[PDB]
Amino acid sequence: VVGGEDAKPGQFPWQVVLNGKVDAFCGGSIVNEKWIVTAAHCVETGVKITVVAGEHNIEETEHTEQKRNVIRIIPHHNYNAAINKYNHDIALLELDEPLVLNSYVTPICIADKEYTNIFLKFGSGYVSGWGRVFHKGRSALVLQYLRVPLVDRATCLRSTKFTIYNNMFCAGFHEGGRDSCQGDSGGPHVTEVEGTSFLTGIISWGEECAMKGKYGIYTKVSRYVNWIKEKTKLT
Amino acid sequence: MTCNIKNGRCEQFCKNSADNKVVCSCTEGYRLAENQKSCEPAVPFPCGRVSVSQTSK
Ligand SMILES: NC(=[NH2+])c1ccc(N)cc1
Ligand SMILES: [Ca+2]
Repeated sequence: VVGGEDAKPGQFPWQVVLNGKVDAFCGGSIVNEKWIVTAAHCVETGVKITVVAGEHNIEETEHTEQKRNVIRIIPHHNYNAAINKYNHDIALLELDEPLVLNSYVTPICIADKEYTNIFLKFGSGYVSGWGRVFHKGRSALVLQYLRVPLVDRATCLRSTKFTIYNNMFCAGFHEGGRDSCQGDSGGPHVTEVEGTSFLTGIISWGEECAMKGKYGIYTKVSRYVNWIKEKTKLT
Repeated sequence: MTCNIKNGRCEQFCKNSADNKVVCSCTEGYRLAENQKSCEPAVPFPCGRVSVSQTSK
């Protein structure tokens, strides 16, 4: 997150970071004790993914941390990195042992397909992660967050020469300087509804970071609410 | 009441199923109090909420 601010511990309980070939290479969100939501392109075959919940300073030991191993990956069935790697960019991760919920480890709310889309329309969303704090720079030791206004569908489609499918959306600023960046994707884009946050998107991709004229593409979670609710439901 | 009128006064979700009646509902980890519109936590830590002091004071 470029142009962001330091989150206070426990401010985004649902936030998790993914570690594999590289530490904090992607973010995620807690659906429940056993499931994480993230981007499909964050899961490259072979790499063993490690999930840490209750994370704040990626370098130190706050004692709120919780490590878990992934025993299953379920990328959305329409996802196909061969044709395109950012279309249907959403995946599920089953943890080996259930997380213990507390003030630092809390799931995000997933609403109806219809409300999810209404809350997205409120205009403002919160984005957070331990990604680059400057285009092509260092990552964040401490979790960063940033509020991003929704961008006009017409504007969004005109900002890139790449195809923006109705499965994705734009958010960010016309000015630039403030955007999400690499290392953040897989992370949440939440909307707060009277003190209760709901997942309204997933940090996916972009072109450079915080550069004026270009935005960040996020996965429109509303088109996936059901698939999530289905495969994450506990038994 | 039209469930479209101010969400039917439902804190979270509103509907109309049988006799097109404005029914309210909450999300997992919440249950509808007798106030019949507001949602109340039905778990120690429901979803989407902050429960750690943002201040030391
Ligand atoms: N917002 C962005 N420019 C962006 C976000 C994620 C990412 N991996 C790359 C670029
Ligand atoms: Ca730590």
